[PDB]
Amino acid sequence: VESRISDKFKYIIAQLMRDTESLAKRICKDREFGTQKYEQWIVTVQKACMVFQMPDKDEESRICKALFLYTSHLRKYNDALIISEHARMKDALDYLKDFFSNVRAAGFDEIEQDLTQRFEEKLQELESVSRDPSNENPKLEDLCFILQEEYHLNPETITILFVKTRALVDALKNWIEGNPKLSFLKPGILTGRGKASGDHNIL
Amino acid sequence: VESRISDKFKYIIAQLMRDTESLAKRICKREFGTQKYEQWIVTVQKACMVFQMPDKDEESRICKALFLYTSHLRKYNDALIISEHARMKDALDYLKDFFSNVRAAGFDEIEQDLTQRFEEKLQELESVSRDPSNENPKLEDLCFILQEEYHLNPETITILFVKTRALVDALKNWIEGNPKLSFLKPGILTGRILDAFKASGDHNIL
RNA sequence: AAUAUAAUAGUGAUAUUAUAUUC
RNA sequence: AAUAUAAUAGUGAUAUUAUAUUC
Ligand SMILES: *O[C@H]1[C@@H](O)[C@H](n2cnc3c(=O)[nH]c(N)nc32)O[C@@H]1COP(=O)(O)OP(=O)(O)OP(=O)(O)O
Ligand SMILES: *O[C@H]1[C@@H](O)[C@H](n2cnc3c(=O)[nH]c(N)nc32)O[C@@H]1COP(=O)(O)OP(=O)(O)OP(=O)(O)O
Ligand SMILES: [Mg+2]
Repeated sequence: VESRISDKFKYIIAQLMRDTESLAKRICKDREFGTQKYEQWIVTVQKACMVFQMPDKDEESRICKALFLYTSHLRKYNDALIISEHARMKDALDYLKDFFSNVRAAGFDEIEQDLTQRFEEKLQELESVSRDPSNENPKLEDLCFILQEEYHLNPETITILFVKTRALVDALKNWIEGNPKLSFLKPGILTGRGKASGDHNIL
Repeated sequence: VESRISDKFKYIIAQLMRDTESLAKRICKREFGTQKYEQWIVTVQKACMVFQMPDKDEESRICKALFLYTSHLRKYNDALIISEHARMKDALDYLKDFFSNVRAAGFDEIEQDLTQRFEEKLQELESVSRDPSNENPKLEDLCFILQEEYHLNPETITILFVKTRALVDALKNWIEGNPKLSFLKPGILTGRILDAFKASGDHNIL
């Protein structure tokens, strides 16, 4: 199949990656978005920020915490880009929302509050952009076609759906029951433990 | 002995107290450095725990807020009492200890601002603390008694009873930090030592 | 803590991440 | 968790804080 033709989501979130790496661009004294290359880069950067040293140790702690947080948010945004490449944009948005929910649960950090604030500024525009039926990815459409045809021919069909990541497991889990056309499907989840006659039609 | 002269420290701390009180009085509708104020601020703190709103998260933030404000108010009060029974440096060290422990636990939006408001009066407070004219007459008289009694008898085992642990640490630091009391080697006895407190031991006063 | 697989970077020993398993 | 003492409001049972102790 074909990749989705236009990213509004990535267009605006590349601005949050840019603004976050601009914030990082304030404190630093010193590649494509949505790829594994950027993940490797941001991980190596995160490991590079830990070894930076100053005579004042507390200031050092402040800016190191800052850099760690910035690179972390960057990583999560990247993850969102990928997730929405392989799934709905609602799933990526909800990934980020889960992320910031956890962050809010952690405690109030000046940096975290800032970043979450700048994210919340773009939230309306974002949810505006994934509620539209126009933006549904070609891959999920084709998958929907396959499932529809196969279950039309054989309603008793048992399916098993393999995906690379657990995030995508949750993503398609929600995508199936969030899809009116797929209503004949009774999804189920199979993953690992770590950090026909029944009614589950698809696993 | 008479109570202290004029307290600039108490004036500053009082202003901070009524400012914090203004922060707390924004939401809801007897002097400073007294036990009465302590009972009052306790009952008030308990009254803020009954505060209820249809919105539970905003309620959470508000009750947390009032808890923080009442807490800092309490600590201010205690600091005033300590300054009354001891050096001003002891009170400022008490407050510094408190705010340090507050910093270590992580900063809420509000605690950061309270710490910020304390920080600006910190320089003036210390400026008052380093002022010799402001010294406590109680400690004057105590120092006098110790001086006389140890002058007449160079070997004297003293035991000094005080009300609170804060005064124990305060008077320990006061004895260790007084040039006139240099003949003293203080020691501490509190609740949850004695063999070194003898006449042949390392401790003259306990 | 160890192990396997996959993608990515590197000529490669490797490295990062993802996934799974074991002790 | 219980017990004692002190200060404090209440006429008082009590209550708050402080101090100390015990299981
Ligand atoms: O260095 C490791 C290791 O010493 C110890 N550890 C944790 N789980 C195991 C295990 O299954 N087998 C062995 N031999 N050793 C183990 O913990 C250290 C690291 O702690 P982690 O934070 O990685 O462990 P945690 O439980 O938080 O994560 P995970 O085990 O689920 O992946
Ligand atoms: O309700 C109390 C009680 O059940 C239990 N507890 C704590 N200390 C004791 C004790 O010495 N003897 C008995 N019988 N029971 C005890 O803990 C509950 C309350 O916990 P706390 O936070 O008050 O106890 P903590 O250790 O944190 O403080 P402290 O009393 O030792 O100073
Ligand atoms: Mg005292």
